[PDB]
Amino acid sequence: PTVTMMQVEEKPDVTYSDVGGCKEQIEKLREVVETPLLHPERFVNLGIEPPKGVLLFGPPGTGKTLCARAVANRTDACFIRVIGSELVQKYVGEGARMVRELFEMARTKKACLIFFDEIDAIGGARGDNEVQRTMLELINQLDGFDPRGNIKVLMATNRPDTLDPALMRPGRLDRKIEFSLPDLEGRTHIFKIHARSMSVERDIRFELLARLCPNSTGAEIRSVCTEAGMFAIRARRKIATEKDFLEAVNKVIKSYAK
Amino acid sequence: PKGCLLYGPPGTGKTLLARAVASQLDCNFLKVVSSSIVDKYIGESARLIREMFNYARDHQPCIIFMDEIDAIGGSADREIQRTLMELLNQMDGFDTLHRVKMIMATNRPDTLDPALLRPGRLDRKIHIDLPNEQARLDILKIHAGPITKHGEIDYEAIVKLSDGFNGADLRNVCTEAGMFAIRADHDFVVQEDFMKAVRKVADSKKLESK
Amino acid sequence: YDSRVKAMEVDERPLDKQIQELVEAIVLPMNHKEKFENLGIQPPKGVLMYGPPGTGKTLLARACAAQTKATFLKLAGPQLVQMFIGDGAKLVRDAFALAKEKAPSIIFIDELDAIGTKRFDSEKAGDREVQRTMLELLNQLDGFQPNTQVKVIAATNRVDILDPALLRSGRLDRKIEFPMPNEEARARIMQIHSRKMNVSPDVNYEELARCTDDFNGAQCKAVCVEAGMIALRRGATELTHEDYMEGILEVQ
Repeated sequence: PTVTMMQVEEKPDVTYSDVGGCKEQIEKLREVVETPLLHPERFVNLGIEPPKGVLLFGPPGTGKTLCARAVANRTDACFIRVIGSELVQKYVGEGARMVRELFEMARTKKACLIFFDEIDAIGGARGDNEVQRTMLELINQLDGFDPRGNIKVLMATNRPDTLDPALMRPGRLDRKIEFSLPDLEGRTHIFKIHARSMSVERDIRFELLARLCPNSTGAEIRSVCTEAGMFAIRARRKIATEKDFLEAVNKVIKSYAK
Repeated sequence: PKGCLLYGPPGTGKTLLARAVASQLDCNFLKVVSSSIVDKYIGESARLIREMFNYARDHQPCIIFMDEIDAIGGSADREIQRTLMELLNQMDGFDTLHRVKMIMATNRPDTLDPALLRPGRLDRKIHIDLPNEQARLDILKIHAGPITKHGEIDYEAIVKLSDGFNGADLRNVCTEAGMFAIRADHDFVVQEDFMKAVRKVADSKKLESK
Repeated sequence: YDSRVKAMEVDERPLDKQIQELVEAIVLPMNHKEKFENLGIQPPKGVLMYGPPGTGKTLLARACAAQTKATFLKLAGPQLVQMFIGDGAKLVRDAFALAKEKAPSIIFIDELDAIGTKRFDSEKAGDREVQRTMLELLNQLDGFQPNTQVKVIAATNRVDILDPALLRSGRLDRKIEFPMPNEEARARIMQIHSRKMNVSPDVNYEELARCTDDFNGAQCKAVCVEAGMIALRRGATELTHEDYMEGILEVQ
């Protein structure tokens, strides 16, 4: 299927400081996604084992973007992500050799980090034996420390109605925290580090344009940062000013968010 | 003579004798499960019922045992009563049951289908409340062989001071007292621990005999 | 054939009133056959480790399997429920064929009362061929005298459903009830489960012992590992005393 060619993640993308308002949570997950790799001996000598991972669920918000951010901020070798929407397909039974070949490649990559996305597409046990084989074999191949029980555990889902993962997650998963939706003053850093594009006039206050766009996901504010330079170059100009596309901003959020 | 019923309200005994003869000769070796009748899926296993009985009538010797029938003799019920009608048409139909023999066993004789209790299907009825003490004394003598005991022996206290039990219960309590005697790493085993341990533990089995 | 049950788990290795009779009752029937042949005593096969929750029978029996050091085979309760048919002879004769021919292993199962329901209410239920599996279990453990081979360990989380025909040495014989032991015992097994890490030499065990109430052993290991989670980032390379009660008052 498309999960074999789409599974390998490359071509780095949006960077660390574009998090959606998460100030404490970015450390709660950075201490397990970045700190263990930067200091492997500090966690072996200072303790017994590095932390397992975190858990983000609830509201969608800017989900699926922060993990690609973790792929971008990788200092040694970008890890591989796994989606869940490709497991539930016709002619079941290939998921066994699939998880054994991707975990086999994980063993080929000196036990690299393996991210799992969209657990709700194979979750919610509540004729479903074909799904129980994939999700129970998956949890059997995650809680089971035989391949590796120390790399990473993280499930970025939208619906928390998964019965079996909710009772199996206390085994190896941890940090039952919420999604921490972006606040009003969170986007000012997205504008600060997104100002690395073509020369932007300093008259554009990042706090004003940041506070004049509520309920905007990370992909939405990324599309606004793209349409700023888009509508800034479409006029055959050389500088970007908020007075040139403020109507495009409050229109692209208001008329498209009514 | 084409059927028999063995219902013991206290403890067991039908599986002890059915295991004694079925383990001695049984005239064959083929056990039939008394719970895999209809299906787990849509009830189209008539080829499996007539196939199992097709082999039971194909082979000349055949003995069928059915244990724990009280659970199956109680839209979802129309197929149950329909299969009971199939049992009526296969036990009292146009087939002489002069060679095949079936034995039915249960736990509580309260819901044993009094419609199926008509003479002709289950002819012989035997109460195993007190089995004449012959199974108790016999199982105690065959279980008293390899275990070494002191010269002071009194089987009348164990056979008399224990009632409403079976061979498996008496061997689990006698071996329970044998483990209680092996905990004290002694070679010889007197019957004092048999009278007190089998008496008290036997009272715990009478209290926990639900 | 049927590797989902045949090759279930390829594993080699993972309260005194019940762990004494339990560990003894599982270790001495292995090697001490000499006294079993001198005194004619039969090795116990079935054991009923029931009782109220909050004890951790799965990890306690797993620790007993660590004390035996022999081969251990994992198996859950609802694993026998399969959409296919004929699972009694294939699964029972398969697992008992590999256990029959292979070396003496340890097979600990759990959640048996749910799959061992005799279907009181006969309105509608598919649990009939798992009852066939139970009748074949008692059939091969009752009608077979050469069954002195590898034992079968069972565990039930509740005694709401109990077959009265389970009175035999091969069947459930050792009815182990949970008397809810003292908290200091859980602080002792947890003390052994946490003695490997660097613990500061000042622990009274009274607060962290009393706080552990109706908590399984897996939850106690979640208190230890959970204490190691933030204890790794506390700066000090040695575990403190308030981290036990902080973990209990954090995830529990």
